[PDB]
Amino acid sequence: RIGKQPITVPANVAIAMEGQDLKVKGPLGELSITYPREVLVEKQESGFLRVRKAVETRRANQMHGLFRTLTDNMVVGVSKGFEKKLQLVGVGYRATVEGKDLILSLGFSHPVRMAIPDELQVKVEENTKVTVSGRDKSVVGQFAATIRSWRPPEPYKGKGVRYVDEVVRRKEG
RNA sequence: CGCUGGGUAGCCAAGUGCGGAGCGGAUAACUGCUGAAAGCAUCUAAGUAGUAAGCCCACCCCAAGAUGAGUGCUCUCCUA
Repeated sequence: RIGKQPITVPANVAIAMEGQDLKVKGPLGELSITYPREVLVEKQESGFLRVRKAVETRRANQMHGLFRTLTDNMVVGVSKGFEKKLQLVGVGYRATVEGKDLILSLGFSHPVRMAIPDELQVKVEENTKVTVSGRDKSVVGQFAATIRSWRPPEPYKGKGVRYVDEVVRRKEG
């Protein structure tokens, strides 16, 4: 299952294990997550962490696999980083950068002046598609959903803000 | 007011001014972000984001008999 899998820690990724807390030190940030009340972690003198249950119960079997893949997202998050590939479908849906902010002409009256945070490096390499880059997957997903929460792709319109190779329902009439 | 014609100050509107503000807080329906119990998944079981004329606060007034009777400033207790 999920919970029995060694944490693949790559090179130049320092593991810091503290009292009820994980402090990872990757080259692209230091993510910090408090341990659950029923999960105690063990290490075998290398780049392989193993979270372990502390009590025979159901909730430790919830946060065992949950906390397992969350620490996987910690180590892979601070080592390589996660990127989302949004795409503005259609004509006039242009997206560009204002230094600290990001502006989205989406067919409204005024283009949306949505502020990117400091932890995410976004890039517009072509005027439609926007690569939201970041360390942690949850912030990339929340801000990518926040940009997505203005114009979802309508089926008859066939034209909105969708991310790459995700199947979208379309209709003929 | 004998019946009429006008009218100051009052009162009144039909007249004249003003109000109904909030990237303030938490939510209901819903859309989600990572995401496990069934190595696939799923808005949730951990955490968390947008958001209702609805709830609360802010808004105007009364208001410590709020007996839980508040707080602050100031005055006065003399003669045998």
